[PDB]
Amino acid sequence: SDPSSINGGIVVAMTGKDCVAIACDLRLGSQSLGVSNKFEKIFHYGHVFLGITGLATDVTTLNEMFRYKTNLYKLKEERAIEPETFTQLVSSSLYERRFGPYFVGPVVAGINSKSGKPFIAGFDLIGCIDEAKDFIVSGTASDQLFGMCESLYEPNLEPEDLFETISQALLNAADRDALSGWGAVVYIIKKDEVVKRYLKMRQD
Amino acid sequence: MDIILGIRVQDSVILASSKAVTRGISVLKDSDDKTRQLSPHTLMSFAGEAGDTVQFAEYIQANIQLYSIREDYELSPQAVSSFVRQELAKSIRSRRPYQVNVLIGGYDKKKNKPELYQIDYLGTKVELPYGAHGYSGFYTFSLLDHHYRPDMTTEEGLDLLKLCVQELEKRMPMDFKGVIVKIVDKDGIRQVDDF
Amino acid sequence: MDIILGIRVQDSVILASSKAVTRGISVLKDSDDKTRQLSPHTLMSFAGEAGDTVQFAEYIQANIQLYSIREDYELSPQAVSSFVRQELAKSIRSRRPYQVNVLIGGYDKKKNKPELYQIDYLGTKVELPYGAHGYSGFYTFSLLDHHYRPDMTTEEGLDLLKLCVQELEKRMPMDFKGVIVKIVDKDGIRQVDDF
Amino acid sequence: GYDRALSIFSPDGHIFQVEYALEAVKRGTCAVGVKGKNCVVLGCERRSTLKLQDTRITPSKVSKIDSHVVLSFSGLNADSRILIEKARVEAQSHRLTLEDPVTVEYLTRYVAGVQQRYTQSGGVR
Amino acid sequence: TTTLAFRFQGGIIVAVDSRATAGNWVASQTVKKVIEINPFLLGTMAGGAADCQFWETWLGSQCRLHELREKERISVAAASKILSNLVYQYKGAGLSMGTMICGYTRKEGPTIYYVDSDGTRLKGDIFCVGSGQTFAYGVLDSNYKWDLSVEDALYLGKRSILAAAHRDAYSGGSVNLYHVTEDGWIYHGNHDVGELFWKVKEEEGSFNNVIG
Amino acid sequence: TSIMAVTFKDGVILGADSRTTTGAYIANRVTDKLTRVHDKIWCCRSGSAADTQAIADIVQYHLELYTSQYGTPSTETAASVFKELCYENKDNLTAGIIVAGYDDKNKGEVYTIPLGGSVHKLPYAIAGSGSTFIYGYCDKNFRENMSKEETVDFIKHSLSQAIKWDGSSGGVIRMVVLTAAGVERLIFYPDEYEQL
Amino acid sequence: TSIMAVTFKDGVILGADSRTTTGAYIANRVTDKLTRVHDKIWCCRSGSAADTQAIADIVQYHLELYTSQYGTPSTETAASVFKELCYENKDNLTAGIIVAGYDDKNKGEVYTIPLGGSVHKLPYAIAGSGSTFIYGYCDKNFRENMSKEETVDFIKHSLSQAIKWDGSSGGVIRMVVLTAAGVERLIFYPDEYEQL
Amino acid sequence: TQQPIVTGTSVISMKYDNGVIIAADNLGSYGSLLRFNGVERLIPVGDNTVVGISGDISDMQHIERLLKDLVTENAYDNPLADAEEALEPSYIFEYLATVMYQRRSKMNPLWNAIIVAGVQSNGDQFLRYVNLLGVTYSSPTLATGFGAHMANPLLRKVVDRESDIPKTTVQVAEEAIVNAMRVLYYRDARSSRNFSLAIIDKNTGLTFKKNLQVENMKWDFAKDIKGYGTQK
Amino acid sequence: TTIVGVKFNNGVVIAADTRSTQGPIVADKNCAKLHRISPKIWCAGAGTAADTEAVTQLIGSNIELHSLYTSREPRVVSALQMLKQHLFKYQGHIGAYLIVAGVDPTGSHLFSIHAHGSTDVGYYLSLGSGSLAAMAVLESHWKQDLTKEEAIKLASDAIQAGIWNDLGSASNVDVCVMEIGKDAEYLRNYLTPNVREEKQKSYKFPRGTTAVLKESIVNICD
Amino acid sequence: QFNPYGDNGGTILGIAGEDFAVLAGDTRNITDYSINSRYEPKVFDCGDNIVMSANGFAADGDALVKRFKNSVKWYHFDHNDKKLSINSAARNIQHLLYGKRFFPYYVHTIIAGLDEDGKGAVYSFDPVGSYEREQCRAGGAAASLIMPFLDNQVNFKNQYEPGTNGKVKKPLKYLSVEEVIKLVRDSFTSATERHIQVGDGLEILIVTKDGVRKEFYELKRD
Ligand SMILES: [Mg+2]
Ligand SMILES: [Mg+2]
Ligand SMILES: [Mg+2]
Ligand SMILES: [Mg+2]
Ligand SMILES: [Mg+2]
Repeated sequence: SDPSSINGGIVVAMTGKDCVAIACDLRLGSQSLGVSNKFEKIFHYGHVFLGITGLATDVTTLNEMFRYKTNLYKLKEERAIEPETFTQLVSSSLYERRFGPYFVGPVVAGINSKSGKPFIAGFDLIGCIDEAKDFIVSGTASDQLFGMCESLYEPNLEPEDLFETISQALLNAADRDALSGWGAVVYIIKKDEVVKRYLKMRQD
Repeated sequence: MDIILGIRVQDSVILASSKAVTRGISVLKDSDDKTRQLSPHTLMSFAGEAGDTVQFAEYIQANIQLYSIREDYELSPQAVSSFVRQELAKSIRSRRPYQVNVLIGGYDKKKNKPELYQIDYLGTKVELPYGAHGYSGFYTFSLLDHHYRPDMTTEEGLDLLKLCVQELEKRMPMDFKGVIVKIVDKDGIRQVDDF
Repeated sequence: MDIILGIRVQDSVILASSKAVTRGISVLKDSDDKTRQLSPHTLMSFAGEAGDTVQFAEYIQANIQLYSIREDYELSPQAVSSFVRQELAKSIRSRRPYQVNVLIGGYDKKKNKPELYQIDYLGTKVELPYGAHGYSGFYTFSLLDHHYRPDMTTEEGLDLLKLCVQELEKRMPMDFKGVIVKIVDKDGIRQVDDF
Repeated sequence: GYDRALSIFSPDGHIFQVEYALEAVKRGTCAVGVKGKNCVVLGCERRSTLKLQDTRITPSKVSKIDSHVVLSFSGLNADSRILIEKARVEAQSHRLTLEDPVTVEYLTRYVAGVQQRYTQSGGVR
Repeated sequence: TTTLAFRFQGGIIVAVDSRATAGNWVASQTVKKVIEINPFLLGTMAGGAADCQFWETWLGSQCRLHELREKERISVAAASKILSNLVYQYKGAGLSMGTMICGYTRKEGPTIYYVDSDGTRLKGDIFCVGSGQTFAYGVLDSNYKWDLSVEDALYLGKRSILAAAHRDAYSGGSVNLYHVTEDGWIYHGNHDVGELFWKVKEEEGSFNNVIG
Repeated sequence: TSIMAVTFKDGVILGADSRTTTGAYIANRVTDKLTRVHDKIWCCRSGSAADTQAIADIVQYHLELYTSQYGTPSTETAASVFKELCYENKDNLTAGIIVAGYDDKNKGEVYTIPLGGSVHKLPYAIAGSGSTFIYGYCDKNFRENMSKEETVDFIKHSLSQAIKWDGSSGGVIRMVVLTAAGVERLIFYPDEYEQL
Repeated sequence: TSIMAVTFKDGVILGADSRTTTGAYIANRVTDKLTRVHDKIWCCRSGSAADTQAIADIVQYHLELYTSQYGTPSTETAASVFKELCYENKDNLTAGIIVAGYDDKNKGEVYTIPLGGSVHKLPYAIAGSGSTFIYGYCDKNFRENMSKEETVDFIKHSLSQAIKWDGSSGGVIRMVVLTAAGVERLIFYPDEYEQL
Repeated sequence: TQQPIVTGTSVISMKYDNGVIIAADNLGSYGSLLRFNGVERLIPVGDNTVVGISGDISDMQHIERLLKDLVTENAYDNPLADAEEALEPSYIFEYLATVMYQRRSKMNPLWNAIIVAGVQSNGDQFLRYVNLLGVTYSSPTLATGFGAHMANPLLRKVVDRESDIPKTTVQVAEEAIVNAMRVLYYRDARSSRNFSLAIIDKNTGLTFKKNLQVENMKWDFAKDIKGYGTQK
Repeated sequence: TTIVGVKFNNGVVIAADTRSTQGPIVADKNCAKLHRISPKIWCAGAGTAADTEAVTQLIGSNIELHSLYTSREPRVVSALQMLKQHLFKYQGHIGAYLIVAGVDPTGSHLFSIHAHGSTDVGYYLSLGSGSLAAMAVLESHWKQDLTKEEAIKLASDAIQAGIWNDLGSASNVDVCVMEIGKDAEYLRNYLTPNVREEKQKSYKFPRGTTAVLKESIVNICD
Repeated sequence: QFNPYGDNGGTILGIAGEDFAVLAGDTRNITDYSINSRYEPKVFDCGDNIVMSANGFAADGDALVKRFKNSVKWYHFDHNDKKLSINSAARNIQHLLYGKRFFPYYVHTIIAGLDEDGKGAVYSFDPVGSYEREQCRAGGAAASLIMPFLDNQVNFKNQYEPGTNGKVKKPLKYLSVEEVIKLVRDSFTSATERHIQVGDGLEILIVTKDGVRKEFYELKRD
């Protein structure tokens, strides 16, 4: 009944030293029934990454919408959109459906190509920006993620250390949520290289 | 409607759909074909609210046939499935939503690969090796999880499908009056007349 | 539970009762006997709310067995049916009523006549040549109204019963997993093991 | 309610009401039980002081408690009916809850328990 | 939750999962869903945890009193009926129970009764209860035979819970196995689903859909 | 309903309208809402007529039995018996009662018992649906130790306004004077009080 | 809320309390409920603050545009514009407004516009939750053609009682005097009016 | 189950170095009607305890009688009723707390919030709260209703933790309480200007002050406030 | 949330806490709740967070365009009138509750605005879940003719009352001072707690602790 | 309508060591967004080397602890001052809880002590009496924040040995009392940051063969 917890899933993003990380589980379900273990929730438009939790139809719809908008942005601006700018575009786009909203919990992650500054941001379903330096969490196990991130996180982690921290935050949070899991992906993002790692986890 | 199953094997996609049409107290029909051919190598099965199912299916069929004529070209299964998803995603925030769940089984002639897409009335699309809608998956997925292989023949897929139907006939309370089975491959779409 | 039928022919009473037990989503059993022998020449079939059905049936069985021992005498089917009706009529104004519908098939050894009584959970009793509970009568009574004769043999009653079950298997949405059939005559109660 | 202790101990450690109940048994017609290798036989005396009796309808001395257990007695006839009724009810209650008829020992133990209860309950003999 | 029990040549196999949830929140993965009523009788937990624990522990007390009084092992029929008659008294009050009372006696042989909080008491050969029962039934129905070996029967029950644990969101954690003989039940260990899944996938070739 | 009780120099006076309504219909336009529970202990009733009559009858019974055993009860004692019934049965009652009485030791006393079953000793009290409209007037015009004629005028004027604004109130103005001299009943008709 | 408007010899005076509540919490204890829609046409607001502010702003706009075209509007005209908004949007408004103004031709006038959107021309008007408690007092004490000082006293005393009994009313007593001489604002603090 | 009819608002209290202070206004509201203006909601029990009660007044009067009966009963066959076996604040609280939880467990509560303030035999300060649900807690400052939201923040500025209690004099404590009562009069729509205040000191005993008024009020700044936005 | 506005002799000050919550869970410990409508007109809000931000930006956008059109510096009464008329139109479905403060050629102003479109004037105001804790401090210490120094102190003390006593209010204190004839000075984290937490442990994992199935380079370049 | 239940917040945590056990809980008591007490003890020494906490609705929590303490007293009276074992206390509490199955104690109960072999023991209950012996269990408001952390740092879930890449798990080595107290303090420090109901103070009761010991630590008060 609650649209934000029909399909399940989680996203988490973290900042490190000259890097950002964003991660998600791979589950899509119909309440108790597991449907897909390959439903990735992180997308990217150029060097800006967007994770989206919530109702899966809206996740797909919003990805297509932001691909649409970032492609036109690029054609007109003659440059790739930056994380700060994209964050405002997501906020704008969500609030325009104020009284008929997309049931989602988006998370932006990326590095500004000009300043080199790591950036993350989160949103509620109607566009309120959460602009936190450390970490952003979203999904049906957001409580679990807040707990994991608050205790595991420390600032200025190197890329390969940040990978371990965010991976353990996701994994152990997902294992305390019925509607999250069935696989996981972690993106480690640096100014001009991005590595994508699929994690091994329990499949129940 | 009730049970719609789908399984993608090595070289084809098989769709199995129940034959019964029940209106409350009585079973009005026991030979109903819950499927529409969208293009020569693309088949869509459906289940959901009465009226909306066939109206939606025939509306999709017409749109794809129109595209086929205008461009003298058959859309890929992926393209057809994305079109259908958008229509359902559009529908869910309408005044009166289409309450229809579909399976799209197609053979991509460019890639020479069978493809199965599962889409629910919300516009939730997933590509799968095997899929279902409603309660059908609750009874059948444990069997498919066990026996399925991506290199199965069409004959092996049909045998695994029989096992799935047998389990449905045993543990499901409702009489769905058997299934019509259709195969989608490189040569097009054909119906298995003995199942 | 679901379908319970009864037919009184020349020299016997035949009770047919479905074998399925469904708990919501799954069919838990397909060999359930929805009947209790109250006395050597009296049989009661039942259907209604889970738990209450068997509890009520076994409670009646015990009371009739107690009477049989105390008096060294078998009560007439009419007397047994009146006892059962009173218990249900008493139950309907209770704190929590027995939600049970029954058919009582007996052979009166004094009158040398078969007798069939239909009683619902309210305590509504009627003596009939053939009867049912739930929706079973909706499908079967038109066939029974047509073919029934009071001078039918047991074999003819069984053939007419088969026709009734066939119509139920065709037009009923639910799979009731066939029926167990029992015959009540002067020699007592026996089960037809092939139906 | 009437609560008077009728069955009580005497200085010599006897309960006279229980002992006087045995004297009522001594007065009753003779009953005998003999078990063979594959049977049990219950024999009962009928005092011939009463003729013009209708033997069809007169209460018989041996009573079925269930289809497999019987009970005969010596003593007060009216008292025996109360024990027989209780035993018959318990036999059916046992079948209902345990889904098995009573053993002969169980039925005996129950009847004996009822008799004992009536030797230290108030207001009863 | 997923619990099952089935009769076979060698007695009864009882297999359960271990997960407990409060909504989406996984409260525990280490729940004991097999209640050891006594050394010969087993009961499964489904529905209300307290209702099943409390009343099946109480059942063991009643079974003990029975054998003291009657100097004989209680039948599975009688034991099951003590529980079903009890919950039937509470009918309407809101008890939640779906259990299989499993035992192996001389007079009965291996016996299973499905007992339920709305008063139902069913004897049978195979039962599956819980949110993941449908997944377990599929594996069970297609592989069950009376002449299964104790080894193969144990595996079948283990594999059927695994099927459910994988697909059902509210099932998982670990698998508990039991084998009920005439001389009493035998525990056959706790099996983490996480480790079991990968092991079964590799050895069996199943779950090709999942990447490992 | 518009009811009030006012203490003055020589004792206490109870006052009330005479209208009883069933919705907008006036079922009784000459109701007597001033009820006697003892010789010089009376009460004004508001709320459910069934409840207030039942309560008053029980109190009259209690004070009659009290008097037979312990002699004349105090006004405080009467109020306590009222309170005990109203408080303990608050879930099943809709009663707002003002208790007024005259002792020789204590003189005129007034107790109000609102919906909850609480008791409040006051110099004067107002209650009923029409009382809302005269809180301001009564507070401004009440004085302690008024004369009989001043108190009659105060009540007459107060209830005149309550009747004027409240549709649930009307008819005649009844009053009962409680003093050492005895019990005096008064009545005032519309043509008198409407022109005030 | 306790508000009133009173005509007198030299014109009209508006009066109001200053309490604005959100449940039992006093969100504003120094509210100005006397609002100007034209130089010598003011109003007292009761009901939804959002609705009465929105209405008053629209009326002020209408009278400003009226004045630019046709000169100074009458108090009756102002009341009509209020009524038109309140009546036509009665389903979506909760507003009880008293309109008061001074003409030289018509002198002091008072119009009350209750919930339904009806208009009633009166010598004086009271409204707000606290008005219920002073219907009796105001009816007994109002006179026509009072002096400025008598009218200030009448309003001060009336709202003093309304504040005393109504928890939704309180704070200071604000008043606005409308005469030929001009517009005078008055304020009266608790320590002054509570001892009356 | 019921609903409160005639009600009493906030009760506020705090500990200081040698004892406790408690206060509550003298109003009995009837919804938004300020019906009764002479209601004492501080009820002393002996010379060492004061019970402050908010909520339903009829239930308060019932509790008042229970406490009166408690004193009578304690004196029965008790030669040390005015000495070693006199009622302690802790005895009186525990009794009330037992009653309150029993009443809520029968789904028939006493619709109140109660603060028991007093000084024990050994000179220790006692201050504990109990309400209609049977919920109990203790703190250096305690307040009910609106006082919990407005008075506690002010009183906690004086005594923020246990170690602040010995540093707080009775003059400072009374001052803070009196200011809080003024703030509540400004901001609580169900409050009155008149209130009672009680001090229970281990040296000077019980001091009960009636007919106190809120004074030194600021209202003058209201004259400058005009309109609700644009009006001048 | 705790937000206050305090008028003083030659200006106005607005202040707020920095806790931002998702129900009982804290999302941002250092949220900047003080916003701009115009350079010398600031506001802070409670209620629906997206609505307070969205309505601030919309009116801020129009205020800018209006200021350009009229060649005049924007007035607080204009922000106020545009805000309330917007909010009123939506009947409180836009859950925006704000305290608006600023200076313009007309003087210094302080208003509160509520979701249904009602406005209030005052010399001191509070807002949010900490509104009562704050108002208790303001009612205890506010006086006429406060200095800038006294007004900043009162404001931040009122926020502190909310931080400590309100669960939905916490962390730091932000302040913005709008004095007449001057640039508005915004004081981010004007108050912080001194001292910093240090954990008993460091949870930094050994590298290779996490199990991995695949790796790949993601092509982010065109 | 009368609601007989309430929520007083709070978070508790029980960990079983090899030869010891701890039961901790914050000292904050709340209703809605207000603080009732910054120090209101929640974990109690119930005698016989047993510690107990019933978290949730504090009136039911106080009643249950009071009744159990009473049960220990009568156990001694009735059974020749026999020591009540932790497993016997657990079963007893089940019956206390289930006795109110149809009008439950709205609490999540945890007890801690040592078993009859001297090993650490923690038992966890649901509101109606279902219970289990556990190694680690958090209860209350921030249980969802704490338990995942404990799965990771106590049971080494999802942690593998570097170099093996998921083939070898991190071995489950026994933790000392000092190590456990660090995890407890860090659990509550994290919980205080991200949960509005958690804070003020942390009181830990440690149980060994030598008896019961207490430790108190401050938490943030915002
Ligand atoms: Mg999971
Ligand atoms: Mg699972
Ligand atoms: Mg007032
Ligand atoms: Mg906190
Ligand atoms: Mg705080």
